Amino acid sequence: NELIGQTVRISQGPYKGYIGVVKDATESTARVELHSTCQTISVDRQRLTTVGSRRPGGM
Amino acid sequence: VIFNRQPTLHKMSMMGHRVRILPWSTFRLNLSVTTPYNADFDGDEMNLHLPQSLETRAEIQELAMVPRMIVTPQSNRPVMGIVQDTLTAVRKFTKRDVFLERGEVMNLLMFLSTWDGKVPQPAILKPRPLWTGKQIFSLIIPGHINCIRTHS
Amino acid sequence: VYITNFHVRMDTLAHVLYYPQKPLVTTRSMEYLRFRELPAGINSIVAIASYTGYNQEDSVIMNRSAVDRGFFRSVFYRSYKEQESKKGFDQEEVFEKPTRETCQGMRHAIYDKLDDDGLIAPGVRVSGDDVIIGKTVTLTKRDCSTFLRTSETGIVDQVMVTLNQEGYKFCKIRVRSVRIPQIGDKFASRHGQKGTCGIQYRQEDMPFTCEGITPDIIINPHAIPSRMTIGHLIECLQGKVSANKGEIGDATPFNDAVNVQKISNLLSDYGYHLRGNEVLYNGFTGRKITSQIFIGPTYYQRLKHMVDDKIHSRARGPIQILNRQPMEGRSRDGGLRFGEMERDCQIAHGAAQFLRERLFEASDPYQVHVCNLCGIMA
Amino acid sequence: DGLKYSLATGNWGDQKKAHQARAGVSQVLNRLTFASTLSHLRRLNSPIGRDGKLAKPRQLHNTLWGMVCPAETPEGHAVGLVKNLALMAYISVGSQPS
Amino acid sequence: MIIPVRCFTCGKIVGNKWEAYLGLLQAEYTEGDALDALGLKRYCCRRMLLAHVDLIEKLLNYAPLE
Amino acid sequence: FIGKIPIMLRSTYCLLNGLTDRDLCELNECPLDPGGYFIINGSEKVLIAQEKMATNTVYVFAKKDSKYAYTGECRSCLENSSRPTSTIWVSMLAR
Amino acid sequence: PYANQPTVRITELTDENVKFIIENTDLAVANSIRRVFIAEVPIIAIDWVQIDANSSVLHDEFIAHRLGLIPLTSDDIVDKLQYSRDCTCEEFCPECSVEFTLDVRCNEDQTRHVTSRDLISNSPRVIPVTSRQDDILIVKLRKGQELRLRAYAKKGFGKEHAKWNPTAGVAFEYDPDNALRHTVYPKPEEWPKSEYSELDEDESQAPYDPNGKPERFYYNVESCGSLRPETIVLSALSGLKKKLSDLQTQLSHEIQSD
Amino acid sequence: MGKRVDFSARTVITPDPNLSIDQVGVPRSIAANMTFAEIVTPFNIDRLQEL
Amino acid sequence: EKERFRKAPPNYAMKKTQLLKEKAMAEDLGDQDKAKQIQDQLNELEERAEALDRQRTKNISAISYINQRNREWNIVESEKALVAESHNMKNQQMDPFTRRQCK
Amino acid sequence: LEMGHDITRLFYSNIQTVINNWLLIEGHTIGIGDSIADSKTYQDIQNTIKKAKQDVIEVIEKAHNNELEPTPGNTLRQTFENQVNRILNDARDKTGSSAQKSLSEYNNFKSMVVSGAKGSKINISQVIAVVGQQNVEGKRIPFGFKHRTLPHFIKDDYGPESRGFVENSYLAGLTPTEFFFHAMGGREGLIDTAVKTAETGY
Amino acid sequence: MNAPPAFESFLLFEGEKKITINKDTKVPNACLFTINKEDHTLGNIIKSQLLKDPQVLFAGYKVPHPLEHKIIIRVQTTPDYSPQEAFTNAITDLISELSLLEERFRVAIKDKQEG
Amino acid sequence: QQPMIYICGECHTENEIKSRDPIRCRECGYRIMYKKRTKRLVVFDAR
RNA sequence: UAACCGGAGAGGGAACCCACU
Ligand SMILES: [Mg+2]
Ligand SMILES: [Zn+2]
Ligand SMILES: [Zn+2]
Ligand SMILES: [Zn+2]
Ligand SMILES: [Zn+2]
Repeated sequence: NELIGQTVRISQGPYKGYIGVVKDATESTARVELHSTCQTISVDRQRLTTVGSRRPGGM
Repeated sequence: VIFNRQPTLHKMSMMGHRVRILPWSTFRLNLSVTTPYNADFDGDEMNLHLPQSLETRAEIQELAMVPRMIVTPQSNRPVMGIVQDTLTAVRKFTKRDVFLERGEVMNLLMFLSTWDGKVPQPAILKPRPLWTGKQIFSLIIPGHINCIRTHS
Repeated sequence: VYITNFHVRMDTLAHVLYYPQKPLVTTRSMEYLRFRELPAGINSIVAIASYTGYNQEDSVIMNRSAVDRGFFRSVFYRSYKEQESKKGFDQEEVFEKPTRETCQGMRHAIYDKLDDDGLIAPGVRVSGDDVIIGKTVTLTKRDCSTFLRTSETGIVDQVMVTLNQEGYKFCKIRVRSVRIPQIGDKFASRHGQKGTCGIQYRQEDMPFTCEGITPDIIINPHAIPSRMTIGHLIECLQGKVSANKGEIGDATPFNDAVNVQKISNLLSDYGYHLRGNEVLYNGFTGRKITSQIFIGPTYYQRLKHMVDDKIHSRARGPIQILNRQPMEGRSRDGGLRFGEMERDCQIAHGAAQFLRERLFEASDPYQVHVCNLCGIMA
Repeated sequence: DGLKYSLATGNWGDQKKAHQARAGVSQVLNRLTFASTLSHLRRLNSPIGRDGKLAKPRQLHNTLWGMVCPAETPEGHAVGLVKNLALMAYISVGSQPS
Repeated sequence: MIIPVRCFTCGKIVGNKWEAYLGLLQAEYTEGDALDALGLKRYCCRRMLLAHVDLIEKLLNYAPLE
Repeated sequence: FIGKIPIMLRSTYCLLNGLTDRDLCELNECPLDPGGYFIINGSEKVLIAQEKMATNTVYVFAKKDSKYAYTGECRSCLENSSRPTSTIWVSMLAR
Repeated sequence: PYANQPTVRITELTDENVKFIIENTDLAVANSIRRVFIAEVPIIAIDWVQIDANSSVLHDEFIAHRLGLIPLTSDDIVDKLQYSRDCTCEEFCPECSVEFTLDVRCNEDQTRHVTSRDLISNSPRVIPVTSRQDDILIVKLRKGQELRLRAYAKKGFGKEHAKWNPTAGVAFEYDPDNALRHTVYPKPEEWPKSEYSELDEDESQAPYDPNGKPERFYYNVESCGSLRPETIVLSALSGLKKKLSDLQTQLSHEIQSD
Repeated sequence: MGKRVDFSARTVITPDPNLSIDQVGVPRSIAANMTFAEIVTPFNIDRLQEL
Repeated sequence: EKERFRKAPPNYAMKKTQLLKEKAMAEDLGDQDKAKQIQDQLNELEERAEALDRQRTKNISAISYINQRNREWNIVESEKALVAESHNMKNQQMDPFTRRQCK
Repeated sequence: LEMGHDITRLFYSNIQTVINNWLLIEGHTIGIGDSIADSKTYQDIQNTIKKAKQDVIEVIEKAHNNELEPTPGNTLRQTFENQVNRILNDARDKTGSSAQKSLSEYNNFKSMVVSGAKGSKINISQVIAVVGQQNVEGKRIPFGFKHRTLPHFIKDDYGPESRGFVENSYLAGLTPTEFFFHAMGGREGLIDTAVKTAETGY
Repeated sequence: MNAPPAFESFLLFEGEKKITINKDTKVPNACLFTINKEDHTLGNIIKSQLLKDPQVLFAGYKVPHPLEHKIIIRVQTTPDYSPQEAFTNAITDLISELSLLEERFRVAIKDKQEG
Repeated sequence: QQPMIYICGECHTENEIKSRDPIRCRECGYRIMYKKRTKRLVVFDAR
């Protein structure tokens, strides 16, 4: 879809301050595989903030 | 669900159970069901089969459910009993010199399911209310049973 | 720690503890085994008490707060090997990111997780069905990548690229996975006392002595009397004397200088009950429990039979090609065998509908046509 | 290739007659813990086949004192057939009788 | 690999006491008096320094570069 | 040139022989490795010791499940000859 | 029915532990205070680690775990912070966390001890215990190895993870002499005297007292360096009081709504 | 006479005295993996709608 | 071309260089090559040992000292305990230990 | 049989829950204090074992003198073996029985044996008093070497400890010869288990 | 993988009520208070305070399952005293006890320091 | 414009290896070489 | 008096050894 496969930060609720990559996203919720724990949680899509990981300059 | 340990030696090795989901990743089962399956908890694994129709769920519920399997046709005796730790605990509990105060009785009664909600008259009213172990255990025995056995 | 150079080893299935410990009571012949330089286990405060009923029938209770502090925490390494090849005139196997614009056979995996080279990168959080090695075979090209085994869930540790005898690009990737000791994990002692972790309590919930010493593991007393592992009790008694003396005790089998009474005489000189018992306070109510509990350091091990490597479930998974029944094995997402002895168990039950369902409807249903007069399998 | 094959598969023979050879003579070293590696490196093996209802070859003979560990044996179907050297047991390497 | 930060059973910090323990044993201390001096009274905490094997010293022998 | 022969680690013909403790770590190896195993296609293989009957020795058994009262077995074997061990049998009939 | 009148008497007060005696209170209250000492006392500890670069022999998760267990001096900041999960900000902010930084590289020939002296903090009052005695070893580095990471310490309590446990060991004890026979000794003379035994060396245990409740609960709360050992007790009493207050408010809301 | 069957799970058993003798405590992933085909009816159309 | 002006002993090629120099000395039947290889190997070994001791000069030297002291203290403790055993030979009466007395 | 299967279902659960919640007050354990035998019973154990050894020695003297009368059915050698086994069985059983009566009411082995939950009085006997005779294939330890059971014994030695009679308890530890004999005895259980598993399923 | 997050022992979900009162029908003047996300820390003190009330016939609590964070307190008072106010008073005076303990500890500390 | 940099083994010198290249170190000769750490965000909620 | 997109499961095997109840 749009944000599937991107790195997100859970910015609200019990899982605040957690980084993970979205496995599957719908119009309402998303499944984030948490980087630290060995688990995939289902968080609401408004609790998320995209962090991304890119490198500038490329020369 | 119908629950098995792969050395399915006799009929009580595939008794049917009601499911309850619990947090951690293991098949938790009541202690007394150990003897039927011959399944200690040193790492044993058991298979869970989920029936896939009403005609099969009803059949399991009415034929293989665990309480319907308490007594075995093999020897007409029960195969599930108060075993292992709780048997030593109940022996120590039913000694003649076990006495409990109100604060411990009211905590133990909280773990009876078929409790009628009435605290029995303590076996000793003075110089202080004290309940004998047998007095509390008589609340656990159901209905009006009459049997005579001899201690070891 | 199975070897000191375990960080160079690209082994399949390696286990190493976070904080392995030297046994507090050792034999004199485990010096030559080099066991105090590569030990496997942790000295734990074992309390042989029937507590709250989960330390039951060979199981053991564990201190959740102790686990939080790294108790028996271990990391699990798994290695995947793959090699490119010249399949033939028309077809060649090469490491490149599978790409739907040019590769067929692509699947539901997130291929963005591995680099252009075609290999997952060290330090990448991988999970079940994530692509580890992006192999493609040209026929335009069929995605023949290698995927992390379903439900493994580790972090790529290191990725090595090299050549084999044939001079083909060849990579062994290994994935680390931290394994906190959960319930269902199998713990053993040095005396034959295997047991699964039945339940884990916090420190506030565990029983405690006159000082804040709680057990790390609580083991069922009914394990001892029938198995007669008195050596377990003697070790649990001498580990206390070794931890108080502040130097390691001796357990050479046929010593003739270490009998129980001398250990007890030593133990009573440090202000303890000479037989090792202690007065524990119930963790829930704070009231003393009327029996004095046997407690002391005992060298407990963590066996490799972790539960998350054995939990298995199925619901209409893949199927064999010859006889269209579920596959076999947890790795293949197979189904459990409803063996013949189970068939007899159901026959004795008279549960013919469940038996029919298990052996026909949940395994391999099919239909054929047949003649009413002469023809067979029309 | 003959060496490299018999040492890789464990079949002690040729590849054309592998089903007629011995098996398990060469096993993958068990690098799980140092005490497993060491015990795998000092392991004996009685070739008596499995499916054997006899007990005499599986019994701990009096004459295994000091040579073979009287406690380390697999508890499966290979009980008593797979053994382990005692700590101070040395196997003679051979010399000329001349 | 390395000395645990906290005693598993107690919670007392023993991560700053491995090197001090090694120093006290560099002196002629008996193995118990070093623990006694380090303020370790409970035997659960004493076992942390008694039984600890420092492997990180062996792992550091495999220098990546130089 | 005849062919390649696999070498057991830490033997007299391995590069890891008589080597000090600094060098075993410099080669990213452990000084505690016992050796005694082969590397075959990158897999550590151990040759499990196989026991047998001692050759060139007389054994008088008594097989009761045959026609013989006794059997003087002798597995004869000269020395690692191209001929495998051959066995005599001086048995005695039951009657 | 109404409140019993508890007392307190501190017998020993150092900067590392407190020994006090509580009289005229029920056993349940004196044990719940002990339970709150361990679990429900908020404290600042590292609970988030972003590793910029790690080349040490310790694994990336090993470093995170070890950083989690380093005690931080929370004495007045801990009562100002907001629980991380209850804060309004995106990511972290000074209201709900303490920033930490550890950028270390070994270039000298000798091995580098990465102690807690290397943990930089954005605030002067919350740091690893180094004020006024070695320091907690995090890593050992050889020549050319490095550890570079950012970290945030959140307000938590020992009920979630043991890192937020402010006590080393709470030595709870009552009725030193076996006056209530709450414990039965098979042989009472084999048992050493308690530290508080008001008993001569002649008799083994106090004569049975039939009508008697437990009072005079002896505590020995030992801090881990994060909170001063009297602040642990003050904050535990405050926290239990607040738990009860909140439950009472919810119960009143339940009552008026039925 | 003996097959491999769908809708089957296997795991390590551990004690739990709090469960009734006729209860088995399955974990959450096994319960979240296997299913039970349930007919819709005006009785349970809303429960299954939410599901 | 890179190896031409770049010294061989820098940095991880030391042990491999030692093995290669030993092989080169062994493969030559001439005495001059053997002597040159021996001198080069001795110099390289001295330099490598100095470098390794400098790296282990701190934090590993200490534990080696205390380990030699530990085992030495243990061999002293054993012999003093043995003299104590010899001295405490007045009466040994404790019951729970036995030994075979057949025939 | 009287109430239904549901009332009995709740009976089982109630017993478990109520008793286990009382077990948090009572507590239960096992330790070294449950194996020690007060040093009065140890004298009886030692005296009984020594008298049994002396009786076995006298039986051996009678056999060597050809004074041992063959009992009905049995032969001379078989009756000698029966005599020695009878004497040593009496020794083990009597020492165990003396151990039973010496246990205090608070002994945790006794609490687990009289409850029937786990263990038997023979386990108490072996842990506290004496382990007993180790048999392989129903006979005393055989002459694996030439006319002796181990190199540490002398040819034609049929005494108690020469043929496998373990005279120590698991608390006092086993002499190395009887440790090896105990291993020999215990291997039979593993072999029989491994063959029984495959023989009964068919 | 099936390990519950540690915050589930004290953080309420959305929809869960902190405390839930249910009248008991098997005997008069009896209620069941069901506290969510609590443990022996808060149930034990409440129970022990309730037993000091002379107008309370029964008081008891349980943790139905150690893997679930919920306690069931059962109260039974005399007909002239509803268990609602019994529970409320047993929490009010318990809070008073703990506040008195706080105050007395705070003063004893300053009396111990330089005193 | 990233050339997929590797780290050698015996050398530990970063090498630029593009596709269709032999895996050897730019110096001294080495057929073993590993990969660099990722640039993705590595965040551990320490517990 | 106007407004750009539509494709879906890649689908694999024998042997031997080791291990678990
Ligand atoms: Mg088992
Ligand atoms: Zn037809
Ligand atoms: Zn401790
Ligand atoms: Zn904030
Ligand atoms: Zn190169």
